[PDB]
Amino acid sequence: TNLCPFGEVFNATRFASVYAWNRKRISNCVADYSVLYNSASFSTFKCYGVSPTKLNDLCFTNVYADSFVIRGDEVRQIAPGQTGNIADYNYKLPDDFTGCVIAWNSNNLDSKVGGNYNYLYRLFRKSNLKPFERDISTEIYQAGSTPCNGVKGFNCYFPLQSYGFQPTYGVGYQPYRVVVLSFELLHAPATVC
Amino acid sequence: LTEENAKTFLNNFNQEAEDLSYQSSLASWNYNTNITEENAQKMSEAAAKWSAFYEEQSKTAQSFSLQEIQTPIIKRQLQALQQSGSSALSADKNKQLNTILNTMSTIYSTGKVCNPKNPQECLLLEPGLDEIMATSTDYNSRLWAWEGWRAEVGKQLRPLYEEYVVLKNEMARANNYNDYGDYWRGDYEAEGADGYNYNRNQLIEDVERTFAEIKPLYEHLHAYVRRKLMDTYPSYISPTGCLPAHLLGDMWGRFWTNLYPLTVPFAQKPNIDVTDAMMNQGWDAERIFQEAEKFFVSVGLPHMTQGFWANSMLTEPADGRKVVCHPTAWDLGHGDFRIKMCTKVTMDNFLTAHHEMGHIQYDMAYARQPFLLRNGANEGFHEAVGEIMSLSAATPKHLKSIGLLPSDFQEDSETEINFLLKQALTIVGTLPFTYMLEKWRWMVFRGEIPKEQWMKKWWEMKREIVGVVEPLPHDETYCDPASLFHVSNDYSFIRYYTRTIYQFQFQEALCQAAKYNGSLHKCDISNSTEAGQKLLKMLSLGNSEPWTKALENVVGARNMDVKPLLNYFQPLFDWLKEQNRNSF
Ligand SMILES: *[C@@H]1O[C@H](CO)[C@@H](O[C@@H]2O[C@H](CO)[C@@H](O)[C@H](O)[C@H]2NC(C)=O)[C@H](O)[C@H]1NC(C)=O
Ligand SMILES: *[C@@H]1O[C@H](CO)[C@@H](O)[C@H](O)[C@H]1NC(C)=O
Repeated sequence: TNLCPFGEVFNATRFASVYAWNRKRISNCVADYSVLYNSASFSTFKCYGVSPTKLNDLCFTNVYADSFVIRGDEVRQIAPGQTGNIADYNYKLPDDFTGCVIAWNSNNLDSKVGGNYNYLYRLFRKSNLKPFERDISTEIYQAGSTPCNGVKGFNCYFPLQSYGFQPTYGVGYQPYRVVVLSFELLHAPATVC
Repeated sequence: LTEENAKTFLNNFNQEAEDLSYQSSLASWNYNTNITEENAQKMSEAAAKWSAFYEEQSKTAQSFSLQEIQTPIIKRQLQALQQSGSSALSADKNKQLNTILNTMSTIYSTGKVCNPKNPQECLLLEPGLDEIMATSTDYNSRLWAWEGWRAEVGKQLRPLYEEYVVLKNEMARANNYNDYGDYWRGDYEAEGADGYNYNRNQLIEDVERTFAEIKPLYEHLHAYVRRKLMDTYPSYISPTGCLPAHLLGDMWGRFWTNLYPLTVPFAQKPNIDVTDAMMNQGWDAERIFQEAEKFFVSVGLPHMTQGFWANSMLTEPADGRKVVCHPTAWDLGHGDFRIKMCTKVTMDNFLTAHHEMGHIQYDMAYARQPFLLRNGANEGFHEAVGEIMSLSAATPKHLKSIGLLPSDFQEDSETEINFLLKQALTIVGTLPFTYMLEKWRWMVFRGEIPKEQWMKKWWEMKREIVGVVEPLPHDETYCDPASLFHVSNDYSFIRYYTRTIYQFQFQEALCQAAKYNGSLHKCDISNSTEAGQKLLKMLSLGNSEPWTKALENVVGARNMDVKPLLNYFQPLFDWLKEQNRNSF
């Protein structure tokens, strides 16, 4: 009765990037989790601190859904108390968080012949990102041989690079489609159940 | 500073290099599958783009002077990227210089050579017919059929090379080094700490002292072969001179198409007819390869990818649809790991399969050290890995324990001689050639005198080494390293030297830890995990740790050791040593 449409979110058509991704809002909905439990299509369904049986009985005021695509090897490296290039410059998770992470494989859809170069990554920043960060600004990296005044000298070069994608890659480097469930409790009433 | 500029430049290097290498590998694949010559044109375009971009990287290597104060571990990468290479020089000189080697190769494929004075069986010098049209023991109709061919080739090689050697001296004068011969050996230096530096002349000091004590190994080899040539017909070896060199068919000393069958003098023992007895079973190429993974599940090594068995090309063609069939294993860049060999089913097909099987397993060991160490760790280990597993798999007791060969036919104590004759033959006749050739190669570009006096001393050297001479010498129209696609094109030539020693070193390394009594030849591979555990750590080293320190930690080895080779066959050297006292 009056279920919340997760299917349109999951089986999407136009997909999100890792440096320009946006939040998704879930409110005034009903939870259907047995489908996820017995989905039978899960590359890595592992998460600690929550048990799936009682996760049906829990209700939260706000739910944020996060979906992005990364290299297959680093799917389990996204965790509290972890490091790496993606963790330190692209996306970081709060340590206190206790949600669940799920991995999919999308070679049959995402990949193609020719190395799709649309997907990008944001490496250049003076420091590490705070948890739950989203910015459109592209602040100048403070590296001016003398000026980096738009001049290609020392330490002044193109900061954006691609990620090729062909089916001929190895299994560990195939593009995995990863979605993140955010759980938190607010004093406001929880109409999502 | 703080290793961010170097890190970023090297990471951009990694990204662009992976893209270019993947493009080049894909172009090679499309060329060898769907040849259209515009794929080869794009090959050339991508290679030129890669070369120009790498030259720009070499120019940008002038970004930070090093001196001595720093003590980092990334210094290996720093010097690797700062390496001059083909950079520098005028835009006019090397632009015509690089247009020489390819146009040299054109005079070879377009030439047609076949049997003189014989319109029949007349065909190009290709391995399809060469095995039977050249490597046949004939004396009267073969003597004068090769002097003309090797004078036709060497008609312009001396005038071309006399200018070529001085034109390549421009790279010697602008290579930041002093001598072109030492340019090759100037890149082998391994230092991580004091006392583990490689001395440039450590080879000339250690090896030369030990070459004196191994003299009787060579004189008596010649006494063996005379058991056959002198026996049949009394016109091969004239008493005035020495043994002929034409009837052998191959002065390179690699394969023997007629010596190998008629090798055992007694020839009373029954040979092996495994292929004829096994063709009925149905062991084809796909039915064969399972042995590697059957061994490796007992070892524990990772299995192959889905694409590995999806890309085999082990099927026969339909009607004359030939392709370029050669032993070629490729990394193909970003974790592709594909094997390409269009092989049929034969007896020697087993010896083939494992040999290139070892390459991909060895490559699947250092994938965690970027493109900085995804290269070949050492020039000798690369083929040693492929051949060591194969020679070990060549064990009759290994091939009996599976359940195939009946236990009624128990192993004998004299057939191992026949098994190992060719194995000890092919990897012993090359070492003196290579050792003389490389050092004098570094000597001859000094040009104290041109090359019209060296050939005179060459014959004296050969006579005092082995005693080989021809009755009527030829004129100076030859060049031994010229008519070779793997020498003239300037590859690594000690790579055909080192592989003999390290295989026996590692065989000894396993047999000293295999916990086996009895002999030292019954070492077997199956059902052994400790050996693989201690081996994978050595494979997963790369350019991180010097081989000197690695061998020290493993067993202790400052340099090369050949006494394992000596002592592993001295119990079998009695036959070569004590029965050969009636001849010199
Ligand atoms: C290799 O695959 C191509 C792909 O269709 C085959 O056809 C060629 O396709 C390209 C690109 O469309 C054309 O430019 C060529 O004219 C096509 N014909 C060729 C190259 O002969 C091609 O036939 C395949 N090659 C083989 C040997 O089967
Ligand atoms: C999502 O995957 C396919 C593609 O839309 C669809 O057929 C399938 O039913 C979806 N999975 C669900 C609804 O669990």
